Amino acid sequence: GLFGAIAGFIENGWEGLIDGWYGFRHQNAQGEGTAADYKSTQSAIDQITGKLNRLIEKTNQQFELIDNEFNEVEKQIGNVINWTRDSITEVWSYNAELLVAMENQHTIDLADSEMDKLYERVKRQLRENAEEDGTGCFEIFHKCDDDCMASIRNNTYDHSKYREEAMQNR
Amino acid sequence: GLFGAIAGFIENGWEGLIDGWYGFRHQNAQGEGTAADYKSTQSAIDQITGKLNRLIEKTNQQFELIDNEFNEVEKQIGNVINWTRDSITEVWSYNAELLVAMENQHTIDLADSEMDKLYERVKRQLRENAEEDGTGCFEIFHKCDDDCMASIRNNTYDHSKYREEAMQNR
Amino acid sequence: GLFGAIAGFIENGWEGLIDGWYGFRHQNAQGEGTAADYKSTQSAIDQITGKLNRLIEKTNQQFELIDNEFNEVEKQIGNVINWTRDSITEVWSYNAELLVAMENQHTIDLADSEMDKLYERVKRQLRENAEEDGTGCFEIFHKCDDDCMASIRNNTYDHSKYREEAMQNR
Amino acid sequence: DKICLGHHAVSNGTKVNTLTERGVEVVNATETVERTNIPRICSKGKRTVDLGQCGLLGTITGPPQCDQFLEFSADLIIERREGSDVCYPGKFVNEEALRQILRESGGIDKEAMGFTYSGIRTNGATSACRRSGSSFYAEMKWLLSNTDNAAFPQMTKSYKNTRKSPALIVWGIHHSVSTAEQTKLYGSGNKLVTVGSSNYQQSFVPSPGARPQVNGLSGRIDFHWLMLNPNDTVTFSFNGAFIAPDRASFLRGKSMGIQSGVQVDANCEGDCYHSGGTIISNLPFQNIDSRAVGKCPRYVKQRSLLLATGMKNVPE
Amino acid sequence: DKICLGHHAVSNGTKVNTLTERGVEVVNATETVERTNIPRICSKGKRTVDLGQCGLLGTITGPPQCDQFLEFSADLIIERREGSDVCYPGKFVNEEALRQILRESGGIDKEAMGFTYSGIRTNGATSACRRSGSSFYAEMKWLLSNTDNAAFPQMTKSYKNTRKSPALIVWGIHHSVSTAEQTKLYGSGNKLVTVGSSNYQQSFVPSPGARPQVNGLSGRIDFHWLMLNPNDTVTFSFNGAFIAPDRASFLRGKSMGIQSGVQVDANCEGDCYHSGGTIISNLPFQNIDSRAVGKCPRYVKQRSLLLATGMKNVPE
Amino acid sequence: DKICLGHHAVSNGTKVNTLTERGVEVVNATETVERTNIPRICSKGKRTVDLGQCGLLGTITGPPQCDQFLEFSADLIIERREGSDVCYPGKFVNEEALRQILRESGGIDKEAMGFTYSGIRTNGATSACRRSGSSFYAEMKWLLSNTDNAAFPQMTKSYKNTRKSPALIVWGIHHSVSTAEQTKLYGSGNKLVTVGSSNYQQSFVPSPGARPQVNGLSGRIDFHWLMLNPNDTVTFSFNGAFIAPDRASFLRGKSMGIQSGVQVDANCEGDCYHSGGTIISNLPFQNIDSRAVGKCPRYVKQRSLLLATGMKNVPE
Ligand SMILES: CC(=O)N[C@@H]1[C@@H](O)[C@H](O[C@@H]2O[C@H](CO)[C@H](O)[C@H](O[C@]3(C(=O)O)C[C@H](O)[C@@H](NC(C)=O)[C@H]([C@H](O)[C@H](O)CO)O3)[C@H]2O)[C@@H](CO)O[C@H]1O
Ligand SMILES: CC(=O)N[C@@H]1[C@@H](O)[C@H](O[C@@H]2O[C@H](CO)[C@H](O)[C@H](O[C@]3(C(=O)O)C[C@H](O)[C@@H](NC(C)=O)[C@H]([C@H](O)[C@H](O)CO)O3)[C@H]2O)[C@@H](CO)O[C@H]1O
Ligand SMILES: CC(=O)N[C@@H]1[C@@H](O)[C@H](O[C@@H]2O[C@H](CO)[C@H](O)[C@H](O[C@]3(C(=O)O)C[C@H](O)[C@@H](NC(C)=O)[C@H]([C@H](O)[C@H](O)CO)O3)[C@H]2O)[C@@H](CO)O[C@H]1O
Ligand SMILES: *[C@@H]1O[C@H](CO)[C@@H](O[C@@H]2O[C@H](CO)[C@@H](O)[C@H](O)[C@H]2NC(C)=O)[C@H](O)[C@H]1NC(C)=O
Ligand SMILES: *[C@@H]1O[C@H](CO)[C@@H](O[C@@H]2O[C@H](CO)[C@@H](O)[C@H](O)[C@H]2NC(C)=O)[C@H](O)[C@H]1NC(C)=O
Ligand SMILES: *[C@@H]1O[C@H](CO)[C@@H](O[C@@H]2O[C@H](CO)[C@@H](O)[C@H](O)[C@H]2NC(C)=O)[C@H](O)[C@H]1NC(C)=O
Ligand SMILES: *[C@@H]1O[C@H](CO)[C@@H](O)[C@H](O)[C@H]1NC(C)=O
Ligand SMILES: *[C@@H]1O[C@H](CO)[C@@H](O)[C@H](O)[C@H]1NC(C)=O
Ligand SMILES: *[C@@H]1O[C@H](CO)[C@@H](O)[C@H](O)[C@H]1NC(C)=O
Ligand SMILES: *[C@@H]1O[C@H](CO)[C@@H](O)[C@H](O)[C@H]1NC(C)=O
Ligand SMILES: *[C@@H]1O[C@H](CO)[C@@H](O)[C@H](O)[C@H]1NC(C)=O
Ligand SMILES: *[C@@H]1O[C@H](CO)[C@@H](O)[C@H](O)[C@H]1NC(C)=O
Ligand SMILES: *[C@@H]1O[C@H](CO)[C@@H](O)[C@H](O)[C@H]1NC(C)=O
Ligand SMILES: *[C@@H]1O[C@H](CO)[C@@H](O)[C@H](O)[C@H]1NC(C)=O
Ligand SMILES: *[C@@H]1O[C@H](CO)[C@@H](O)[C@H](O)[C@H]1NC(C)=O
Repeated sequence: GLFGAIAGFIENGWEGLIDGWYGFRHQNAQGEGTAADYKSTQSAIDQITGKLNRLIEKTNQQFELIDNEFNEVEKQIGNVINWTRDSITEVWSYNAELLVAMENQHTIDLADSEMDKLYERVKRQLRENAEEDGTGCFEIFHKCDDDCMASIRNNTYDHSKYREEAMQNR
Repeated sequence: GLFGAIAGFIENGWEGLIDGWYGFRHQNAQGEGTAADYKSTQSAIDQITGKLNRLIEKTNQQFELIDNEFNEVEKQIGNVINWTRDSITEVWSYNAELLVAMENQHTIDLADSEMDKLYERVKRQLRENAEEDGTGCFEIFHKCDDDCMASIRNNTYDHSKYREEAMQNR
Repeated sequence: GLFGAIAGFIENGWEGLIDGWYGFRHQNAQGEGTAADYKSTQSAIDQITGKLNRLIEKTNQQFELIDNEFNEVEKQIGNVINWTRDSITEVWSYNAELLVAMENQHTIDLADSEMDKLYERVKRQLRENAEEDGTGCFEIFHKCDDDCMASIRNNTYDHSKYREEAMQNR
Repeated sequence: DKICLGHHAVSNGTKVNTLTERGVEVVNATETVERTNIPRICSKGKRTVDLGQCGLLGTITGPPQCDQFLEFSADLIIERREGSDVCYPGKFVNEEALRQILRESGGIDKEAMGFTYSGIRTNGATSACRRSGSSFYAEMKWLLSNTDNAAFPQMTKSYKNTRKSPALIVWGIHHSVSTAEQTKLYGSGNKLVTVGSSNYQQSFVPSPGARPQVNGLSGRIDFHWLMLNPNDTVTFSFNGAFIAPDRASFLRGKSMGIQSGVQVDANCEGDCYHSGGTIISNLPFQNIDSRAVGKCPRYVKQRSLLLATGMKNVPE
Repeated sequence: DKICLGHHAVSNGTKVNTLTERGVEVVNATETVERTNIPRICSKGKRTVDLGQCGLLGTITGPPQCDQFLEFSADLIIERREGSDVCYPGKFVNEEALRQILRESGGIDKEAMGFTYSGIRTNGATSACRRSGSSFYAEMKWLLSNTDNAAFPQMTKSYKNTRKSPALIVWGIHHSVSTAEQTKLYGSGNKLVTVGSSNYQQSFVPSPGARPQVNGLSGRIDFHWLMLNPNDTVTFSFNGAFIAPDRASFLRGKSMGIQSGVQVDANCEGDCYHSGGTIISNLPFQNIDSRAVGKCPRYVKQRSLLLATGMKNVPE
Repeated sequence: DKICLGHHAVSNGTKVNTLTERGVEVVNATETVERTNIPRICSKGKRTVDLGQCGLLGTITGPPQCDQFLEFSADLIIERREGSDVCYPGKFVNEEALRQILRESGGIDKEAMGFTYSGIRTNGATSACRRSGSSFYAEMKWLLSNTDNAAFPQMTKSYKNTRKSPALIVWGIHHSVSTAEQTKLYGSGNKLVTVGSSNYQQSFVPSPGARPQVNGLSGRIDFHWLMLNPNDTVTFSFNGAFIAPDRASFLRGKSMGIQSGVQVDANCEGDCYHSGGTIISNLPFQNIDSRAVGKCPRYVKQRSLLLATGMKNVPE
């Protein structure tokens, strides 16, 4: 991926995370839990479904017959038709192959992006309270009960509340 | 956006910023001001105009008439022509729809990128003098008169000059 | 580039680096050396060759003659053929121009990405031992012999080993 | 002491292709090329005419198997393999152009030409065209000389299209088994048939001789046609070997025409048809039949092109 | 105490479509589909021939309304609805192929065939072709028998194209109101006209009869043509019903041909034309007319496709 | 004290185009439009027939220069400029359709029609068709009247295709130098030739007259054709001016046909051909010839489109 998170500095995904696309597995004095980030998850889903709508939006054009499956048309004009149709088939086969490859690349990078967006947000919440691991993990110096970790998930975590103690715990 | 800045961790844009695309609104003992970053602004503009040139670069091919609006051509050959033309119309209508969507996505992400580029540059100027807010703001521990803030905008800000004092002000 | 590294906060490339695409030039008490990062280099190369394979994957369709270079075909049907062929030529000329431009943009950004990925990895190894320069350089407070620098390149550098001393050297 | 971030994954991922890779595994994908056919003509809500044994062109001239189709009306027109345009062995000049016209006519409405004859027989028939006894094409009249070997009076007949849209006009040239048999019907000497519309000129000289037996008969009839515009007049100058139009046809509106060998079905609705059935799909592309007509996904050579609807899968 | 970073925004944003969204608001956008027509043929700097009442094919044979167009020269050729290829009612075999040829000829230059006649009348005329009195096609000659009902001598006339490019050759077959009137002009018995170029063979037998009245007249003339290559000879074997070419035409170079009903204008320049006017645009696409010719944006079904020229708009 | 990160660069970068720029320098690039031609027909591993002086259609009728090609067999068929379909001056009706058929036939296999004649001469010949002395088309027979000026008996000959695939049938109409010379060969009065297959009807009346001298001769022969389906019968009713088919042709399988003026070469292999040679390339596109046939890169107007295979170059 372009943003270096998925299949990147995050070594692998979680099969236990069935609740969303992106989430947190915490660890503390009270033990391990897990959850899902709705906001991030929904932003990928809504973008992805936006692509789908776009490619299912096909009010098509009418085409009629110009040849005859029961009573072959005159041969000259038959070969011109077949040449044209085969040329159009080639264009569309190319177009479809390119569209999906082009789209699939973006999808993969787009999901990679959203993970990185969530990551950096969190980093931005814990100003000098936590430090970076590198596996996709924030080691917290001050302690955090299940109330703390839920405060981070809710965007309510206050860095100034636990500042001095974590700072010194360095 | 792919880079998570515009409509991202920056909550919204500035309508007061009429001088460029990206800029700074400072705050200090001397009050609030605002400005524009030319370098970043120009790099987006030049890229965007590069796209436009690319799509206005159209020395076109000649096509002549193959049917007749006043004296309808023989019907068989008329229907082959119309089928071909309609097939070509379909290809181009697809091509144009895809081109603009594909291009528009990139544009939006490209502008998002440049904002992030400017952001990280600034962070890189203030090594341990400032810390990250998260709204797209750098809180400075040492004080900064209008002379200081202009030094940052000019790429002349020296971190070592105000190091020890900001460091301790932590 | 989209990620702001190449032709970005890294002022220019190294002509002396003939061993890979991305690498390190260190400096210490023992003098300057240089090397190449294989992992990062290979990930760009493998992606790039993936594109090439994709565009050399062309089991093509058969087309026959529908006109005659020695004995011109009847004129009406000749002009329909020529109009069709010219229309198809236009589509493909557009397709090829767009494909390469579209692909070339991605390539450039993709290489920019990988550099940024390597950069941030390193930052993540040196947790408070080093600080960011801004030119694409990490200034190390604790000292590093050629054994140290090779440990970073091998992913074996231990931050906790040199923590307290670099921390205080701030 | 810590809070890790991660993303979901699955034991079973779906492989897809990108710009850079082939077979990269993603969380979930969905097909973009339609392969599913309904093996029926899905005709719900459409005025449908299944021609069966009637040939589309036979609706204009009217051999017995088209008696129930002489003034039909349709949004959708279905031609069958078994369909036949003729009873007395014959062929249409420009057959396929006229088919394409009739396929999108919305059907036809007939109007009497008002031709009236004096000096010739007009009730000619044959065993090939059975309406409980020998007969002929319903919309046509087989013109003759009153008695065997008798002369044919040089004849000038005209029709003015007085209506607002163009009239499809059709006449037939007869080709008898002998040079002797053309003389019996219409007298000796070489006969001439010609046609003159304000934007049309052509001429027709008969060509007797011995063809092979079709429907038991060895003669042939050539059918011909032109569209006659509003306030224009068509003139028929002739001296024999001519099969005369009795009614002129007019086109009702719009329709679509297809060729098939599957059953009709008013329970399913579709707008993309081929001979094997109906393509009901919202997918942008199809790999079923490149000659499908109506409003269809674009045909593509590829059997499948999978579009990622989820992030990359990274298990273990 | 702080320095914030941000980006610009606007009260009024322009909505656009992306791969992912419909109607995402951006700072500024610009149209890519051209809708603006100039309702005139923009002809600045081009040798233009507006045929008016002359029909393009009529420049080859020369009815009175084409007298001023017999040797024209052009970069741009404009056909009008009112244009007419004939004075004496007639029709061109392969009309449209010959038009396509003349449209891109760059105009024409005529050269005397040098045919010379002995034993027949060559000054035939009609009231349909008015040059202050009855007349005929300027480039042609109506061949007859010296006196009424007289025979026609079987005739062999030839032209060798001695020039470097191929010669457009045109001859006309006459179709008289009666079988009686073909005998008056050219004597009784069935006449034959044939044509033999080194890469061409065809035959023409006349077809008298009663057509409807056009320009007051009920006869017709069939015009025909072939391109005769350098150092090749065309031979005309005939016995009547033949309208003789007097001059052969040669193509001058290059041009473009269009059909229109709007005025010419030397004040504006354009290279994309349609019947309603001129498309002057640098936009890659157009939604004005899918049959526009010249050098044009590609026609597309969409009325508008907006291309973002600015970042996403995020106000408030 | 420090560890810097960087990327490679080169003194000599290759310029390329992007969505945003023109001529941005990258580390390395590779071409995507093929310009290299091999100036030979690369025929390795293919059954190849180089027609040389034989014209493709001449393989069906068999003039002397096609004597060695009457039953050929091929995967690849090469037509030469010098090739000629006829010895006695003539022309094929629908020449190009029949060529397209023969180009992809895989070659031909002939079978005796089994026509047998009584009352006419069948050994007609000419100096144009030289097999050490005057001769005629190998697969045909020139039908006559036994003695000079003698009558022609009205004749009914038939062939039933008893094989599993359709038979290509060809017959020729003769056009003599005079009206006098058509009477010599086949007696006076106007002769008729007609043809009747279960899906085909057409008629042929000869057209004598004076054509120009080709191969020294001023007469012409019209060749004609139809594909006769399994268990269908073709009937030839005639009274003169007819050139009779002796053998019927059958198509062997599949092939490809091209036109060229370069040498054959069994050392190189290719699947994309044009008249100037062979395009051997894995590149997706080509700028060599837009009429190249076989399996080829797509033709494009651009001479070169460079694809970046390396990062942006940033020296100094
Ligand atoms: C099959 C066989 O044993 N012998 C054929 C024989 O068919 C054929 O004569 C024809 O016989 C058929 C029946 O098989 C018809 O009865 C034909 O008669 C009619 C017809 O039905 O078409 C009668 C009709 O009244 C005639 N009408 C007019 C207007 O003339 C037509 C018509 O003349 C012809 O169809 C036109 O050629 O014929 C009858 O001709 C003979 C004749 O070649 O050949 C035997 O070998
Ligand atoms: C309209 C009407 O009241 N009665 C028609 C009548 O038009 C028509 O006779 C024709 O009358 C027109 C005038 O309307 C012409 O005068 C025709 O004469 C000419 C002609 O001008 O074309 C004279 C000319 O010299 C003749 N030239 C030659 C070379 O023969 C031609 C020529 O013969 C014919 O055009 C070819 O058919 O005719 C005159 O024929 C009659 C005839 O059907 O019918 C009335 O009802
Ligand atoms: C060239 C010249 O000096 N004078 C021509 C002269 O060519 C031409 O007569 C023809 O002369 C050529 C030789 O140049 C042939 O010998 C023609 O004779 C044959 C032929 O070879 O084709 C003989 C053959 O046996 C005839 N066969 C049959 C079945 O009839 C054919 C055949 O009749 C004709 O090809 C059909 O028209 O001719 C010989 O005709 C004369 C005739 O116009 O003109 C001189 O000026
Ligand atoms: C044009 O292509 C069509 C197929 O798209 C050819 O028709 C098929 O021919 C094959 C073998 O000749 C048959 O098995 C099929 O029954 C045909 N299919 C259909 C749908 O018609 C056709 O022969 C080609 N036309 C010409 C003139 O070569
Ligand atoms: C091919 O399409 C053209 C339009 O692109 C048809 O021509 C139009 O026909 C409609 C109704 O029949 C008229 O209202 C217009 O005046 C026509 N427009 C033009 C530009 O010619 C045409 O009929 C079609 N051809 C065939 C053979 O069906
Ligand atoms: C269709 O286009 C072809 C070229 O693609 C034209 O053929 C060329 O004509 C030019 C000048 O007329 C000659 O110099 C070349 O020798 C021709 N090339 C080939 C490959 O044939 C052709 O004239 C066009 N057809 C019509 C009917 O205008
Ligand atoms: C799931 O895995 C099974 C392995 O038995 C395989 O057959 C199937 O195709 C897979 N399907 C998907 C959608 O991953
Ligand atoms: C995966 O995609 C399918 C279509 O291929 C879709 O119907 C479904 O919503 C998705 N399934 C899951 C389990 O996400
Ligand atoms: C046909 O003529 C009548 C007058 O009899 C008139 O009402 C109508 O407008 C004409 N139509 C056309 C198309 O000229
Ligand atoms: C600007 O806003 C007005 C609202 O009155 C709207 O009518 C107009 O279309 C808008 N135009 C643009 C370019 O945003
Ligand atoms: C916005 O785009 C228009 C074209 O749609 C362009 O002419 C103009 O430069 C732009 N206007 C502003 C105010 O940026
Ligand atoms: C035509 O013949 C003349 C000799 O009379 C010669 O100059 C010229 O090359 C010939 N042209 C062609 C195309 O054969
Ligand atoms: C390398 O540089 C030389 C300058 O002399 C130039 O001619 C050549 O085209 C360049 N080639 C590449 C591939 O950079
Ligand atoms: C650069 O690209 C060429 C093709 O243009 C390729 O053959 C080669 O591997 C590359 N050369 C170098 C020195 O990387
Ligand atoms: C042709 O007829 C024979 C019987 O003589 C039979 O074997 C074969 O099936 C028939 N073929 C066709 C295509 O009708």
